[PDB]
Amino acid sequence: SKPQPIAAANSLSELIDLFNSTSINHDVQCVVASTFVHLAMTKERLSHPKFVIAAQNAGNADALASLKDFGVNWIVLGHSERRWYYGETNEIVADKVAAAVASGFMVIACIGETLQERESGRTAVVVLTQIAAIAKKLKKADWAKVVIAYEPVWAIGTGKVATPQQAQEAHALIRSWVSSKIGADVAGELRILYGGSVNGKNARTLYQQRDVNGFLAGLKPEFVDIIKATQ
Ligand SMILES: O=C(O)CCS(=O)(=O)O
Repeated sequence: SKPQPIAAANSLSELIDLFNSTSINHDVQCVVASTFVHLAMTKERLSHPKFVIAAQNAGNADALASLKDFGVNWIVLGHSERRWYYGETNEIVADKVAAAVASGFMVIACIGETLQERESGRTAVVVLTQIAAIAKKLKKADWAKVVIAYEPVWAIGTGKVATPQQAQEAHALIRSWVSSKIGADVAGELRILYGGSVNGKNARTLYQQRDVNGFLAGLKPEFVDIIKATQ
């Protein structure tokens, strides 16, 4: 059976109110990730015990230490625009992941191919090269602290979701590599989340696929339906 699912979100006061009042009637880890400036309020306000707060993109020893001290134990790293806009390479992302794990963080590590990479049939090579870089900086025990988020760059914010077949093919390819390079025990416990134009309507169908363990989506009222779709 699948490991514990995750639903992560990547008028905020009304939004925190809505989440706080939501009964979630199954086992799922919910995560709200936000920029430094909003962390303090999110932690002050978000009290639902099935939710944790996550930082994003911290890459400095002292910054990570400060976050942990403040009670932040999760972090999202390597998200799409980090790579295609800011210029974080596969190795920079991998180093940030290694540092975070070393500082005691649960890490949602993001990987995914661009439109051209997809169209030219290079999804597998790109995505696997990205995760291999991450794996290079980790030891086996570290994977207990890692969560993989697969997001086709062409599906992020474009309104174009991957089909269930596309998502499943990508997740299975990732899990098979983890199984063979890291170990089948690690593969079986690893959460691989899908992200990119997930909504209330399409999430539950995606979750039905063998290798989908949850979602990364925007912080919006419909995230509640995304949480419900994780079963
Ligand atoms: O933040 C992401 O990872 C996904 C945002 S969206 O594609 O659902 O609009």
